[PDB]
Amino acid sequence: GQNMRVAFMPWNGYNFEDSILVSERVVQEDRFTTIHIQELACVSRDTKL
Amino acid sequence: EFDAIKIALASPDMIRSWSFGEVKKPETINYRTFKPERDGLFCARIFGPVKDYECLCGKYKRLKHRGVICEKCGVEVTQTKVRRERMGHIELASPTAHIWFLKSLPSRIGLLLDMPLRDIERVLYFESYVVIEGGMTNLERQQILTEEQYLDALEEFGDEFDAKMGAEAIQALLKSMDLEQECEQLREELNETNSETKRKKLTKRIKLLEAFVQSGNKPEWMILTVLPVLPPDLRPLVPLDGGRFATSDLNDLYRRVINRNNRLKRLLDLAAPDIIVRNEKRMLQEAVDALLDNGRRGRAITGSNKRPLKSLADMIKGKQGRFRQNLLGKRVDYSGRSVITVGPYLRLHQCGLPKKMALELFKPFIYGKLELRGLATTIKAAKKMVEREEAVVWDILDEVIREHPVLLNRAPTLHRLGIQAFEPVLIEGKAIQLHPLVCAAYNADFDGDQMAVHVPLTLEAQLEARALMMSTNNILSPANGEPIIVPSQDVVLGLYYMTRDCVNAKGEGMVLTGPKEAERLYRSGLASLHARVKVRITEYEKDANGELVAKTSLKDTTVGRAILWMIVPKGLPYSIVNQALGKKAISKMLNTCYRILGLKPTVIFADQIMYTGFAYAARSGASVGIDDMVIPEKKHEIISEAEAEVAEIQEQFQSGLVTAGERYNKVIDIWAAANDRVSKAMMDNLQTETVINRDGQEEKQVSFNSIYMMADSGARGSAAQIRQLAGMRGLMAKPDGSIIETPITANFREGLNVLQYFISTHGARKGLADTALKTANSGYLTRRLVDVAQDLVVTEDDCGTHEGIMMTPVIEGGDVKEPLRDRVLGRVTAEDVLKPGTADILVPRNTLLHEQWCDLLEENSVDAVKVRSVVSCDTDFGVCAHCYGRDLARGHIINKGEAIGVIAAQSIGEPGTQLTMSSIQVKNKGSIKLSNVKSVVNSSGKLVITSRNTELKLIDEFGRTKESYKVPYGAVLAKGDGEQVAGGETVANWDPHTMPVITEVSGFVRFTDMIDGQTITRQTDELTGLSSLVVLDSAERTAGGKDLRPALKIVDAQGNDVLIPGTDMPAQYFLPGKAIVQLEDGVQISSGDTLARIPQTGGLPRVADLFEARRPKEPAILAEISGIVSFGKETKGKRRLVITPVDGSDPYEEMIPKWRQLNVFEGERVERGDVISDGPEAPHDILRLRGVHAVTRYIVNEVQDVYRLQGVKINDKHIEVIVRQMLRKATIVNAGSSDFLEGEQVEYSRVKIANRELEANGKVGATYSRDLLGITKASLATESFISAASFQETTRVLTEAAVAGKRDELRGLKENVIVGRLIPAGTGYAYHQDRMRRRAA
Amino acid sequence: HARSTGSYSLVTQQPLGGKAQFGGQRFGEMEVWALEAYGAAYTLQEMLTVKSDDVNGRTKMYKNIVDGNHQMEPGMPESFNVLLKEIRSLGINIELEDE
Amino acid sequence: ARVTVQDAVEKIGNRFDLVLVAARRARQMQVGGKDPLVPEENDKTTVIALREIEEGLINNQILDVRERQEQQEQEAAELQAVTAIAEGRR
DNA sequence: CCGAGCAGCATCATTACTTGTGAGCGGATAAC
DNA sequence: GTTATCCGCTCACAATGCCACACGCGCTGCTCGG
Ligand SMILES: [Mg+2]
Ligand SMILES: [Zn+2]
Ligand SMILES: [Zn+2]
Repeated sequence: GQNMRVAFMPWNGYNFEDSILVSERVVQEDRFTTIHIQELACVSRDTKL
Repeated sequence: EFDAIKIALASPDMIRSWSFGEVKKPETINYRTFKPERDGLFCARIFGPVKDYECLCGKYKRLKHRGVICEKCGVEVTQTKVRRERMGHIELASPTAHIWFLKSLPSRIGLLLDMPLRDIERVLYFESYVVIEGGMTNLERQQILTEEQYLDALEEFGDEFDAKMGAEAIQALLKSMDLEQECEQLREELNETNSETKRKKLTKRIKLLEAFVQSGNKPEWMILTVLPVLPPDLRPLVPLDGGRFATSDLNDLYRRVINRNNRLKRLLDLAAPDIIVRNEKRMLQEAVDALLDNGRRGRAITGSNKRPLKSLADMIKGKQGRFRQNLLGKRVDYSGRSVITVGPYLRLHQCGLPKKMALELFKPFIYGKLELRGLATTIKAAKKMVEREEAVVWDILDEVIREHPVLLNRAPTLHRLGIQAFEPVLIEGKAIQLHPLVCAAYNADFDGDQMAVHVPLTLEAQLEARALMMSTNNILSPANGEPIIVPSQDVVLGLYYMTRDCVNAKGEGMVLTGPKEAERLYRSGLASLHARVKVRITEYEKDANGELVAKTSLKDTTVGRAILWMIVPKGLPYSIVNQALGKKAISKMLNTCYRILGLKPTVIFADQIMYTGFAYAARSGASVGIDDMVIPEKKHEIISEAEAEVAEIQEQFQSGLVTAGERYNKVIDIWAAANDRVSKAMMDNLQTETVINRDGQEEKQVSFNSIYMMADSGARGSAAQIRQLAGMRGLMAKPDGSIIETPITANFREGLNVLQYFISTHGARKGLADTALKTANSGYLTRRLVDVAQDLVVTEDDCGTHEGIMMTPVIEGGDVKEPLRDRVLGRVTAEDVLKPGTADILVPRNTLLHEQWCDLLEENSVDAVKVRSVVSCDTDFGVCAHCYGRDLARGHIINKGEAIGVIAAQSIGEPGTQLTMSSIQVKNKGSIKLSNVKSVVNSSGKLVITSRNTELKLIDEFGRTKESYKVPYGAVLAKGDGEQVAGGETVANWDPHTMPVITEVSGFVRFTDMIDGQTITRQTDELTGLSSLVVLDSAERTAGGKDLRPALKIVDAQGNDVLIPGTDMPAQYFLPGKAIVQLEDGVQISSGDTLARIPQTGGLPRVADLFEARRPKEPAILAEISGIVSFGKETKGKRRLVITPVDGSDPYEEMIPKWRQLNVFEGERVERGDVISDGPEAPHDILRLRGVHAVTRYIVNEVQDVYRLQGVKINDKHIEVIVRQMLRKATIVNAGSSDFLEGEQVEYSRVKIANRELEANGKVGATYSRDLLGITKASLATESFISAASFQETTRVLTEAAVAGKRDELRGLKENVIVGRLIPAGTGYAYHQDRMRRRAA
Repeated sequence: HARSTGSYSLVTQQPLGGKAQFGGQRFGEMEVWALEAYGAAYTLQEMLTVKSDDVNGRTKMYKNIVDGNHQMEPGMPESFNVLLKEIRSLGINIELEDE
Repeated sequence: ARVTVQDAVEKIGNRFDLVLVAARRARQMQVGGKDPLVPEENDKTTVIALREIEEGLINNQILDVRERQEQQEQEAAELQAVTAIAEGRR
């Protein structure tokens, strides 16, 4: 993953039960923005037609 | 339209009437042109056109020409939809049997013919010969035969002897069977017959025949000759990217069977070699069997995939059949799914919503608002606009959902709250924000738990969702009237930190002119958030109804509490905010706010509480660092001590000075003591670790540590976890459950040695596996529950009865667990409750006992209240309002319609996930009451217990019993009665390994029938030298004294049997086996002395086996009728035993396994139901012996015990309705005036209405007996069947309802849900009563 | 993912399942029980008949709501017709009572 | 502007009858547009009906008698019109 | 000739530790 | 022997919900076919 500078404190309940609050910086630095590669296969059968 | 579902067999005529042709060829589709083949499983001619209003041959393509068949391919021209209903039929070349009526135990054919199912099986499959019509020779109409027998009778006779085999044999055999003749014949023969099981079989078969003749079915229909085939639509042949088609199993089975049929017919015309046609008929029977059911008689697994083919029955039964897959719960189409987050800025009734999901859902409402606004007067342009997301669409959506509620739903909806409503708001991202409190309601964590959404669209539905399932209307859990919306964590911490008191903090000692003043002071940083100060506050008060006095008092508080006071809504007195304000305190605050100020101020108060809690928690900065959880320094020492302790204990064993088991126990005990000491050390070093100073030397205040600010606040986790963290972790469990010698000396702030972590892993994995299984088990249990009670709906308003159950404050041998006020709260009393000022009517008999009533009750300290159950209500098909008592989740009495059955089943099944898988000492003062005892004094002036069910009670001076015990038999009583004694002052002691034969008159003792060697042996105390007679009973000894038994005599100063003083009967004592007797001849006796010292689950499965009411292993034999005990002819395999009532007739002799011991001697005299042999009790016996009130109190006690053990609470109403459901059937005692048979089980409600109507007339009612069935069976034997069809079996219930013609009127939640109409429970109750009052004449 | 209206299974005119198929949600047994625990009569009613069944009913609903009218036309769950036809595939005659 | 339904159910001593009557009223107030009694505030017909209910001027008997009075007005107006038309045959 | 479709198959032993419970049936076991 | 009694054995029948995702689903020597 990533080593993140993190503090342990409630924050207006935005981390109420276990939800995790982050900083737009972690997005601007792309610290977690990942990739996903997916394939699509178009086949060409040979119908009797 | 309709109001009932008729069901019965179908004549071949009927089946053929359903048909639209006779498919002949198995082939489905031409491949060179993908067209349905003529005379095939998709033949357009036989089913319908493949394309709408388009002939197959292309001769017509116009809607006008609809209705004319073609002439080049011959197919009707309609919409393609008709290919969904046209059923086909197959002419079976030979008759054949229907597997269902033939194998579903019990075989309907077998019962119909009084024939062994083995025989009918062996004759269907062509292996034997059944002779029919029984000609003049020695042959029968029903006898089976074999090959050699067959041809031997043939050589004996070529006629008057009709032996056949296979289907047509069965057909002709049924067809000539005179039904009503056999019926009345067996009828007149029934009362003639008296052998029990014969009578039972007779009445079963006679009921079958009577239902048959009453139904329209005819026996020959039970053998198919034409076979209907499903429409082509419902068994589709969907292709793939190429010529690959998903050949549904139905098509393949149909291909197989039609192939067999064609082949067999072609053989029939072709000269028919006999053995070949025989075997082919057998094979065709097998094939049609497999088609109707791939299950029985073997397997017909598909090719290339070693797994069975989907039978027709498969498409019905199981979790995949249409019932549990598309009828009951169907995949909805209209709304959404996502994962959730918190977003606490929003009010309690609101909820988040992603803009994308919103835009996708209300798309129809979007089009509507756009068209009505004319900005897009064509649906196409509407789609374009919503595809381009021009801001116009955005604010249009914002307007269109301004009040439009929606439904948030957890995945497993355990109880009623699992689905709730909210007014949505628009946010970004893809998550679903929601208020925190309600996420605690769902048991919805934020670990990635996904929630579904559901928009209600029709106006009635939207207004409904606003009225009922909006969160702001569900604060009291319907299970227990406790508030379900409780601030759980991360907000309780905030307040608890705020409402605390640091001794010398910045600002202590000031005086504040109001809460707003102190708030301004704190925000400007001029004073701490918690320092003692003096503030003036005007706690508004509702003295009389409607008024509001305002006392501007001057209270000493903390600025924290001063600030928090700004939220209470002019109600509650200040005294509710002045304390530390823990979690339980918050629940208390919310509850009293709700009770005093209605509802709306309370929801506002809760919202404000959550807001301010989050705010001041963030302002706090509560944070857990490693140095917070301070280790108690002395712990080490303690360990060593205990360690050194166990060390020398090992010496105690290494020197053999102590036994091994006591050594183990001693290790356990010293470790437990050291654990408690180290826990108290950790606490005492944590809870008050802070030491500070106020303008002076020093003070000791409660600790401000981060830990114990979460624990003591009750925020998250209790001390049972802290002491596990800081202090010693303690012992851990072996896989079996044993305890390891050496506990985990370590802790968590310190590391763990490998082995320590290993044992911790043992424990944790056990727990995890327990949860992982109990989840599914509890799911199945709660499903059975909701099924067996899916019909109870409060319909009448007052049954107008008087039978109630005696609700009493429960006592368990310790202190009172559930006070009477906790149980009887909110339930209408049965009869007038007398003030214990006897002949003072405290409360009348139709009073909804609410809180002020229960307080007026407990004031006068009543004993127990006869109260209206639900099992005692009298209304037919549903229970009356007043019997069900106070509706929970609200305050009013129940309203007519609440499907209390379902809410009760849910409330019971939900907490299932929280389940698992010598002396008697008084405790307080008061009298010493004794029940069921015949007290005779001893020579030692004490009292002797001389019965079997002697109950000790300790009552208080105020009249309520505080303690109770079961004082065993023969235990001496060292205490009188009314003796006000303190705790621990013993009343009775005894030894469990004895069972004396205490007398009731003094004098000497004599022997009678005391024979040495034959019936008794001579055994000595070889370790002291003493001697004794060992009475071995019949079997143990030689048979020459088996039939003979001994009798000891309580003789007077002479040697003559004396009569019981008080009556006119002798008293000599038979002593059982192993009776080790010492009393010599003619020796003085003590009054009540030991003549002979005769030597002597848990989790969810417990409640499961309870509700199933299954016979517990080794049940406690009870007493059917009273009398004197005497074992009959001994050792009939079992040990027989007759008991003769004082004068009641004793035609019964119960046989108890002599292996199993016994709890009653011979010369004993006790009434019915007494424990003849100790052990668990079968609830059936409880019912059938001591009524229904006894068994229902027993069940409620049992299950409430199992739930209290886990601390969860369930109001007794729920288990109460469940027990009312599991016994609604009754078995008939006599014939009665009407036509109710003997062994005919029938709905006790229907028996009640029949007896009611008859006793209204001149006749006399029919005598019944309340039966009892496990929830499963009690659900299957339901009046309606479609319910019981859907529920669990759906292959017996269908067959039975079919053979009996069970016309099913719905009147049930299950059906009305299935068929797709309204529900009798909710507003649908109003609709149905308006239907029955007007639309039903 | 969400679903306003779209594809429908062939064997039963119920919507498909799965984000891949743009399908709806499975309103299963326990959701039904939770609903009927409240009143929830009309809600459950329309959800069973007109939301995701009764092709004529749901088409009428869509066409009626776009005209700014919220009213249900509960007909018959097509899956129930399926069940009837499937039972009738066996000798088990099953009809609808006249009244 | 409605969040709760407490006083609403206080007006009709039943929840289900409450929602049913309110639903009928709102449906009338959407299709065949009647007059929203309480002044609306850009509010759906649902909350409008619930507010009318809590005001106390709408319930089962009141709604039914208003409907029946309007229906008898329709009766008398239809009678007048059709008799005037039968006179127009002269 | 040789590729493409096709028609009814236990494809020998294809085995198969329990899951827990209930009901029924063939046959041991005892009373009249 | 009868007659019913009960018992060992056999067989049927139940197994949380969702989801999501992935993967896969006749053949084979007869039939046909040119
Ligand atoms: Mg979770
Ligand atoms: Zn044609
Ligand atoms: Zn009643």
